Parts: sequence; structure tokens; C-alpha cells
Amino acid sequence: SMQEKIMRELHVKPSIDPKQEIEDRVNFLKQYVKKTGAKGFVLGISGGQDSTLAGRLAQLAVESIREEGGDAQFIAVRLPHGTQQDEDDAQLALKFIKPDKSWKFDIKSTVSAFSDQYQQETGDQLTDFNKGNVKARTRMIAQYAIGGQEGLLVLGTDHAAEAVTGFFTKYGDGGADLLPLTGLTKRQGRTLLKELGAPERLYLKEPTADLLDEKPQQSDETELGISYDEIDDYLEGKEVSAKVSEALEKRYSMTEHKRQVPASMFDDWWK
Amino acid sequence: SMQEKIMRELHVKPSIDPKQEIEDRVNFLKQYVKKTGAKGFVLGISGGQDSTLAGRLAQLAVESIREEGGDAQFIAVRLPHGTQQDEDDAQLALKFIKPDKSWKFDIKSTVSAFSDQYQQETGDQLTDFNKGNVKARTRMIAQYAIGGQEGLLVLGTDHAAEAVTGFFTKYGDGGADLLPLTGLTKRQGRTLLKELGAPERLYLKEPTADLLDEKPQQSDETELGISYDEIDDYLEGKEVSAKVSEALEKRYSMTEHKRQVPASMFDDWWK
Ligand SMILES: [Mg+2]
Ligand SMILES: [Mg+2]
Ligand SMILES: [Mg+2]
Ligand SMILES: [Mg+2]
Repeated sequence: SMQEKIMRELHVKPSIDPKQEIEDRVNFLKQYVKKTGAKGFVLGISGGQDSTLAGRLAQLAVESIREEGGDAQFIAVRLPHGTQQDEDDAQLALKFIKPDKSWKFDIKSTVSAFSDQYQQETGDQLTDFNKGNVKARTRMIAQYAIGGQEGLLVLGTDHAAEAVTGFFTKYGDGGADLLPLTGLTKRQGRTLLKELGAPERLYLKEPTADLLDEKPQQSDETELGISYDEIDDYLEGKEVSAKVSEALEKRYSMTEHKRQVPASMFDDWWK
Repeated sequence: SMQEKIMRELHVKPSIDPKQEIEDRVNFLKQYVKKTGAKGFVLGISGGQDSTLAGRLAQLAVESIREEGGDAQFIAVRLPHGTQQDEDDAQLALKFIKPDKSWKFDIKSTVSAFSDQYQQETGDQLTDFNKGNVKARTRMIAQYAIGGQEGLLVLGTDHAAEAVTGFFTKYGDGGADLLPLTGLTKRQGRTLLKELGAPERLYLKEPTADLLDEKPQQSDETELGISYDEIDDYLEGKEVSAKVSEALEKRYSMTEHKRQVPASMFDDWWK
């Protein structure tokens, strides 16, 4: 079935061993950064589940590399656009993660300069939806600047429940070097974060991209019209309604371009 | 050989028919539009060879879609960082391409905001090289904002002679939706421009990324330490000197990450 194909493409297991998934994903981070010769990792810490989880895995990987006599560091970076409404949850995430370094880059001045230029050149106001993707891409630029300056790889937080819906900005938070959370459903991520000892406030925090000025902290599920638990059931191979399977198989086909390198006439996936 | 392998991977011919190449690449643009229900394209026009060629192909594609009773448009966009030294060549390119719409977005104020913020937050000035990658990624954001506002796809200008060296910014000019130039060597791109009747200045000038404030209009070959004739000979299957194969095969391996989606533990290419 199409559910099985998608499950397999996205690397989703029906059941997991949380402790061994943590070990395997820490080990992937160590293997990849050692293979490449990079000095460690950078990651934007939003206060949300996925970056809290990826951040803690990164910090565990660099601690293990130093325990072996290697040189590795993790830079966590706060990337508010001006005042972030849930700053307290991001600060809670930093207290849990205990990153080597805690940096901050406020993207508001960059985003405002871009938006103001846009209206100057075109005569058109940049709309809230397009400005939200500007913010996500400006966060990518900030993380790659830190990484370029410091010799680090940029972590991404994509996982199967965001992959299957294409619920990320293309070349924004989709732009990253390596992905420790690939294959995890939303609830499986949550299980890892709880096993790592995070408080409920972090592992049960409502998912949000928080990109819009007109509707700050808008829930992902409001935008999707589908819950993460339904997504997660689909991806783990449980039975879902026809409405759920139909809507997710259409969104998956519609967003394949975000899960492939740019299309050329030699590619067969878009045909 | 690894030469033959890289030729296959990058889709390169030793031998092409220029009229057929143009037909195929225009037909790809039209097919991708028809399949996806897309409304046209946006592309940064630099005054260099590659964006000249991709831009004229895009304009031929949208003219053919409209001749067939469809709806499509092409927005060409100038993306100077303040005063661009070869603005005249970009204007010559626009005059040849004859785009439906020619827009402009000066990226300087955005890049200066970002760079001033970086130094305020970190106490470090961005290297000229890191700031040049900020410029390339800001150009990606500009094209995606125009595309997002207007309902268009973003063209990229990657081709085999840039792909083999990884000579593009990751999620900068590498970040695009579809690629009309895939598989072309540099001299093959020149041959297609000659068939389309381009002004010779645009294919005789030196290739340049022109990203650096301190070394403006730096030639690609100065940065690479290898010429386009050498790259093209390699890619076209011609017997080359061992020094060229050594240099290119090392760059190709080192930059594989730029030609794959972000790495996960379920990928083996990187190990
Ligand atoms: Mg997320
Ligand atoms: Mg979030
Ligand atoms: Mg080029
Ligand atoms: Mg150029």
C-alpha cells in the first residue's frame, strides 16, 4: 500500500526502544562529524520538542567525542524575531540541554531590512505568509554563518511527522547538514525526550512554527487540519480513516519536491 | 573509471546537438509546469553566462505555453549588492532574454543588517568569505519571496561544470526548485547560447560569483585553481592529464553533501 511505501521511504518503525534510539542517533552524530572533520554542531533552539530533543542528542554526542580525546563542541543558538512569546520555554530547554555554548541571533533587523526593501522595490507589502518564510530562511542563514565561522555542521530537526506533510520551509528549517531525528514520529520523539529526563512542559509542549505576525504561536495542527496523533498512527502503520489517509497521501505527493534535491529533466519522481 | 562514473552521475554527454538540447530543456520547463499546475518562473539574472542561458530558456518556455493556450509568466530579477561592477553586462543579458517582467532587488541593506547583527551578537566581524555566502543565501530568499508573492517556481542555474566542483553556496544559489541546465558543461552552455543568438560578451567574459567585498569579480578559475576547459574536458570524457582528474575527483568527493538531501543515519553514501 501507499501507507507502507511512505512508512518505508521515511524510515519509520512501528515500535521503538527509546534508549537504543537515543544511542543510535548520538552515534550517528559522532560518526558523521568525525568522518567529515568538522568541529561540532550548531542548532537553533526554539523551546519546541524537536529542537530540544536534537539539541540534547547533539550535546551528548560532543561530550562523548571529548570523553574519547576528541575536539567537539555544540553551539545552541536562540533565534527570536524580536520578543519571542514563549522565551521562557526556550530558556527551560537551554537549562535541560546544557549546551557547551549558548548564543543568540535576533533575526528582526535582517527580516525588517528585507521586508522594507521588498516594498520599496516592488510597491507590494511582503505578506505575513511570505514574511514567515523569510524568517525561517533568515534563521538558516544565521546558523550557516555561525557554522561557517566556527567550523561546525548545521543540525536539522526534521522527523517523519514533519517530513510526510512537508511542514517546514524549503531552504529554511529544511536547510541543514544532517538530521538526527529522521524516521521518528511525533510521539516517538516525545518518548525519547521523556526518556532523556525532560520535564513535561517540554515534551508535551504544543507544536508551533511561530512564524506569523498576525497569528503568533499558531498551532501546527490548526494549519494542517489533522492532528499529530493521526499522522503518527498513519506513519506507524495503524489504521486511520480514509479522510486522514487520503489527505496525507495527497500532501505527501504535493510536497515530494521538498524531500528531493532540485528537480531536473533526468529525475523521474515528479512525473 | 571515476571519470565515467562522474559523467553518468552528472548526466553529461561527450556529444550534444545544440538544437535538440534547447528543445529538451524548454520541454522540461513546460512539462514541469504542466504536471505541477505551476504558473511560471523567477530567476536572478547576474550578467553571467549561466543565468543568461537559463533565463532565455525560461522565456522561450513561457512564450510556448502561452502560444498553446496556457498561462505562464517569467520574472527576471536583478540582485545587485549595492553597485554591481558589471551591471552593464546584466542589462545586456536582460535585453537578450527579453523577459515578460524584469524586476530588481538590491540585497545590500539586508546583508548589512545581518552582518551588523552578527558582530553585535558575537563580537566578531564575519569573514569576507562568510559574508559572501550570506549574500548568495540572501539572493535565494529574494527569489523565493518573489516566487511566493507571485505564485511562481524558482529556477536554479546549476550545471555539470559547477556541480562537479561543488561551486555554489549550499542553500544559496544551490537552493532552487528546478534546473534547466543540468548535465551541461561550460562550453556546452556557450554552444547553446550561440544557437540562441546571444551577445558574445556574455559567454566570453570570465565566470565569476562576485561575492567578495575585498576581491570583487574574482574569477572562478582563480578561486578553483583549475580552468573550465579542464573541467569540461574531464566531464566530456576527453583524455585529461592526471593532475586534473586528481583535483576534480577530490573536490567531487568532498562536496557530495551538496548534491544529496541532508544526511541521516539511513544514508550510506557518506560513510
Ligand atoms: Mg519542529
Ligand atoms: Mg516550533
Ligand atoms: Mg554560474
Ligand atoms: Mg556569475
